Amino acid sequence: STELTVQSERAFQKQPHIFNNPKVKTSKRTKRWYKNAGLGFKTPKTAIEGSYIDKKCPFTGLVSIRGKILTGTVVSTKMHRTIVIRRAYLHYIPKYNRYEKRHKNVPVHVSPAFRVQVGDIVTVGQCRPISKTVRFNVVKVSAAAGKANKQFA
Amino acid sequence: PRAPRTYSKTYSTPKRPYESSRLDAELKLAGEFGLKNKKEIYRISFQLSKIRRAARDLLTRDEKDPKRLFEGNALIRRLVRVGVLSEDKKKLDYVLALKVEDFLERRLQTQVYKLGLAKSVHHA
Amino acid sequence: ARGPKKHLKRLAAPHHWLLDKLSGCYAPRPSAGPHKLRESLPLIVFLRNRLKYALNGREVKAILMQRHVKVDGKVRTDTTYPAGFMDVITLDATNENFRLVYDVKGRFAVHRITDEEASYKLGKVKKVQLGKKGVPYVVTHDGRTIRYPDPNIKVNDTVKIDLASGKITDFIKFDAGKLVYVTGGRNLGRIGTIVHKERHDGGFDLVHIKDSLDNTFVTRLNNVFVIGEQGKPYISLPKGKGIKLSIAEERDRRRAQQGL
Amino acid sequence: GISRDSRHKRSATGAKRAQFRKKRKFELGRQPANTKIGAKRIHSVRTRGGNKKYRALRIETGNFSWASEGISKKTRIAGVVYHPSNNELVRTNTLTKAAIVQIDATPFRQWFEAHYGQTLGKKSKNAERKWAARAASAKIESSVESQFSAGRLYACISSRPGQSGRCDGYILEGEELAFYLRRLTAKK
RNA sequence: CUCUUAAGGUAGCCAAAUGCCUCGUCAUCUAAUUAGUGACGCGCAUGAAUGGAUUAACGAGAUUCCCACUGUCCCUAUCUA
RNA sequence: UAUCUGGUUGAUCCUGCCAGUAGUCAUAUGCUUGUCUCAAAGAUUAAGCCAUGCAUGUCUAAGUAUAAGCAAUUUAUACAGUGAAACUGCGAAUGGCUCAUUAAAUCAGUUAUCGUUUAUUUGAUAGUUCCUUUACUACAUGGUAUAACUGUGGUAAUUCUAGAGCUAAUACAUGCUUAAAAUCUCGACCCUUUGGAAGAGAUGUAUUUAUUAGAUAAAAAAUCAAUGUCUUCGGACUCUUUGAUGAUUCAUAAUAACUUUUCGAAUCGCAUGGCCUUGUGCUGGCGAUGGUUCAUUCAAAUUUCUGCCCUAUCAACUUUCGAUGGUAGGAUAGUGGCCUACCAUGGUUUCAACGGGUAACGGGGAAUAAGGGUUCGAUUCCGGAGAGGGAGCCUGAGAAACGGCUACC
RNA sequence: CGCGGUAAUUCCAGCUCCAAUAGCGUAUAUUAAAGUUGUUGCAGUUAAAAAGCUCGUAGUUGAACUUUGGGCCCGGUUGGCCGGUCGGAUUUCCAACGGGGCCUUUCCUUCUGGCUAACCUUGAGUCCUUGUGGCUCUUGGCGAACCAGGACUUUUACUUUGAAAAAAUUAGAGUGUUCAAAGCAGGCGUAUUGCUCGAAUAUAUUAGCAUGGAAUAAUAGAAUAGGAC
RNA sequence: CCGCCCGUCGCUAGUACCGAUUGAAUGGCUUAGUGAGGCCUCAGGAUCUGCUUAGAGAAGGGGGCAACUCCAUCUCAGAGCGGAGAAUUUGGACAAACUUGGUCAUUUAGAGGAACUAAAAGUCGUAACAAGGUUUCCGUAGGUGAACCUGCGGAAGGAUCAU
RNA sequence: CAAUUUU
Repeated sequence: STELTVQSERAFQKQPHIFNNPKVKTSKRTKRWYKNAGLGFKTPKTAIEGSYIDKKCPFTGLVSIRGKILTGTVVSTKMHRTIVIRRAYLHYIPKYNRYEKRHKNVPVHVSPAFRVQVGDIVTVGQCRPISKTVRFNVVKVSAAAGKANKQFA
Repeated sequence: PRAPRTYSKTYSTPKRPYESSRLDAELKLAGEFGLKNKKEIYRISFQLSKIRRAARDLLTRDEKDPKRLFEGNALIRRLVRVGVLSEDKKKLDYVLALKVEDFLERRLQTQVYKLGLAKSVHHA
Repeated sequence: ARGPKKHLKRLAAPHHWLLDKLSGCYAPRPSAGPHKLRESLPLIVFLRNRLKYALNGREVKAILMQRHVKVDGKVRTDTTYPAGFMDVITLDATNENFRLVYDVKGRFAVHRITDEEASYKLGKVKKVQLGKKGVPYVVTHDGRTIRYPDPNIKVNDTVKIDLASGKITDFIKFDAGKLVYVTGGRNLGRIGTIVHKERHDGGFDLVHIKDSLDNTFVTRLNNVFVIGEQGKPYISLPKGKGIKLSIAEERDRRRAQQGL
Repeated sequence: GISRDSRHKRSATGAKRAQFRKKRKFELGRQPANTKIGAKRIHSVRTRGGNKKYRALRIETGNFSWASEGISKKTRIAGVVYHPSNNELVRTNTLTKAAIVQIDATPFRQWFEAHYGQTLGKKSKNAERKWAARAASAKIESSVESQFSAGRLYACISSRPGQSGRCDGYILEGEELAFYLRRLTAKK
């Protein structure tokens, strides 16, 4: 739900306890914090040279992924700064000895360092509750559909 | 509150309720032994029909398991031990073959007539 | 609801106490735990469940008040004091010095030791880090925290301690080839001594465990607890010897060891 | 008491939770402080587990940094300027977190030009020892000291006003001057 | 079957603007109602383009009830042209 | 102990039901009644009403006692006992009862707290408190403010209380010292310097911020700017620490400061010591408490995954009276629409949302028994809720307590 | 279902008999019987029932084929062996077998570090009857028989094992509560101040948690090569 | 077939259904308004207080004829600085309780109307069962004391498996 | 072609 040099709103947005000295002026001009995630997860490359602040970020912000890890697929990116994903799963019933599909879908906050669409096979991670419904955050997209920058016409 | 006491009734009446060739096979069996009522000839046939209900599911099991081995040669040890099944039927299927008068020969009132000693089963 | 429930009743008990149900009442609730959870052991169950000296509850109450029965050098002069892992129990005159270890089936023992070896515990160290005033602190099985340890023991080892001062004497490592005395699970405490371990990272971690009976079985990491290297053992080893030999042959050897 | 759990408050799908468990004590929030100015009228509640929290209205004095290192000079607060969340507290003089305060800015250029004594820009044996040792340092920035002419400067808050009973912020730095000097200044 | 002088009130409707007997009888509305309403019908004497039965909108049409509002009343006083 | 019989016709073979059969921790009821051994018992509807009598207090040697009791000793001549009270401390939040409400709600398993607070049990842990930091003024030991009690009262009653007389402490409230080194800002002075140095002092911890540190692959150097321990001075070249995670701004240390200052003994019982510098010289043991932090337990709070009978003669449900997110703040013990300001227009749904019913507390579990089931489970255990109906409450670690309180019906 | 309309084998009694029996009928709600609810397992011409017919998203179900056949070695279990031995015996091979690793055109994940571990490395000494058969310091010498790191393996269903699934109740071993329901204890020595076994075991659905297989049911990248070392 | 069966009407009993009453009661949530009580909070300050008392109501001294504004003794005094603190009290939230409007569900009263079932004793007929004597049945429209009849398009479940 | 009952 943002673009355009992400400092946007009625407060200034900056990471807490972070201080580059304004009297010091070297050739890097960056003191931007990040971390490693855990779980054998790499951190993505744009999450080091990002510009977003947004504390609800999984990598640059303040969460720690420590819960039940799931996997699903996206039904909408039309929801702003957070994504709802669909999980389909079977359910055996003992009486009729046959399976039945019931589902349950999950909303999940995402880093702005990812750009996803409907479809887009995705896994998430369970975090401390960022909002009312959502208790999850994305970790890696890996949207290995067809035509990874292929078609000419 | 203190614990539940656990207790079970120990007899189950037959399901066709009464007919001639069932009742006459009672009265000659339960009359020459001369027993009290049908409460006891049911209750030995109750646990007779439950140990065969136990036995023919480990008989469904194969050997070299635990259960057909371990308790399987323990109740057939115990059926030797109770004096009912004689010392030649350690074969795991003849327990299914025994029937009445063999759970009756090893009670008191029948066995004490067999040593003399009682002159009848009703003096016994 | 509203505060801590101090009354539990029997037929809710940690069944390895082996309490019947015709007395069947409000159970002996342990005190606040010195060491670990409600897998512990109160005093006034032990004196009249297997040790079988106490008869009335007022009579075992008339034992521990006079500073009679001693634990870890101390006395612990209140009634339902819990008992940790491999706890030493110093007795009075006639000198029946005891020790709790657990059998092949999770139950305890009827175990007695001498005053030799009865001066040290083996504590599952689990949280070693440095605290304020710069001191590295260490924790034990009983929480008997000890100042200024040997740095780099590791996490998740066991240590030989003093029980008069803090002063751990000899630590031990934890690698491929030890001897392990696990507790927790259906199959606690045979010995496994190692065969393998892996990463399994985050969820749990597993230790593959194999006694002289040479079957191997897998147990989560928080239950494993070494008491030495290959062929070490530190303690007076009990008479069931930690095998859990199988269901048929124990009946078959009791058919033999009664000497018919 | 006002509750904090979600046993009320219509759920995700829109289904009403017909409520059970009328409200307890362990989830209790309470009426705000909504602090003021006016020299140290503080009370003290006692709460969960045995604990102190200081209700703070009419505070008077904070401490504010460079923030090159964190000097924390003793400083009285003066007023309230601008706030991100709402225009509630500008014309009621409440100072919250992430607020903007003018403080006094008089002991700072006092300190900055007595401990240095530059003196920009509107002797003894030790200033030749210890001040002269700290030469070539006092170059700071224009628009952080161009407000050191009229007498007073801005600051922000980064401590909790109403809970901790304190007010410990810092004066702004660098680009965060240039942001809030674009926020409130687009007025006339 | 039956007789006047030809065939004998069908579908509907009502004490209705048609019913003297009448303030018919029953239930509801109000403390009290010969006024209303909704039912009954062997209707002195209802009724099928002398049109019967309904019906949204509308009416300076007739009528009963309820809510607000008031000198219509208790119970009158005062002021102005 | 995987089973069937009578009845549609003058007779037949069927679909098909009715009735008979058996069991029920499945309840009453009729008749009858010798023996032991253990026990369900006002759930069914009226979670409707209650007379009365009880159900929660407590003390050691180790808090306070001039009982104006009884001890009655031998010292306990201030007194040590047994102490009636009464203050002080912990308990009363667990138990025991019931099932009214309550259909992704509780609850069963399953995770998590790097998103939190702890009364105690255990384990360790404060020489620095003085700013008058030299009229600290007493620490070889301070102050008041009071109970039972005395003697005076009212009202008819209630665990109703008043004015007057003293009085206590582990109650309130102050209060100074313990050895000791050492690091650092500042600087008596003189002498001009690589400027040295007396000494003004800060230096225990907590609360609040701001800041820094919290390492790492393959190994050595060149040029310039201040430019060295030794000093052949173009020369030997830097010595240097890392906890722990799968993952942190974590634990921790130091800065520069702040705090109606939080913290560090004005307490009691037995034995009566050691040493001569024979005197409150000085040491001088063990209990019984109690306090700062950090872990263990007891906990308590949220908390992700799946599972919840019947109805489409309930197809759309939600959003200015928060619906769904973001940001910022408050408030909490603690994340979060938990509440507010602003901005955006979303979220569930024929894999059955939403609404309605439930003689619906959920589960472990019962009764039935070839296999697959069906119907129960208010109730001997676990967990949730309630103490006429709702609502708010001070104390306390822990109550939205109801054998606690205030208000309305 | 029918009995009773001047002898009722069904009514009311008296005798006799049948039944269960210290219990026995009745009343209501239930489960089996009921294959009269049906997945396992109904019926649909005439007994109740097949839409008047045709589209149609759901949802369910969907042609086939994508590595076989081997040979060699190694040890593993059970029944046998003149039985050699006195239900114990079994070296040897047979049978029934299953498992691993190779060569089969051959997936035999990519490496970083010390351990690896060994001569094929290697001077040979050989303390020895065979001259790395019994051992030694051993060079580019097999690089991991092991921990902790980079690395990223189309994604599941299924199924094996293990963990978990509070405990009592249901099973089930043991145990003469005099027997049994039950309990979980007891049992024996010198009775000269004691020895000792126990308080088993199994089920506990589904959802997870690791763990092998790749047939079975789907799934994806090299058509414009922005393919692959 | 001297079979069986079909309706209307007459009596006897009972079942729900629809009903005027801008019906009623309980409950759910709501619709606008009313606001108790206990909280936080602006005040409030009665009633207790502390260091300091210039002077003295009181009387005794830093020693002395009084030789100095001091111990002397209570508060008339200046109040300087404060503290504890009861009633009262402003503003916010929680809102019990209450009123008015809806909507939904649950029960329930109601003069009368219109069915339906049962017992066979009936009174008019005989449509159905034979080709039931006019073949029979299904839709549909109209009449009809009553079953019924008749018009149309079907079908055989028939009274024809055939030119 | 007339034709309808019969406990």
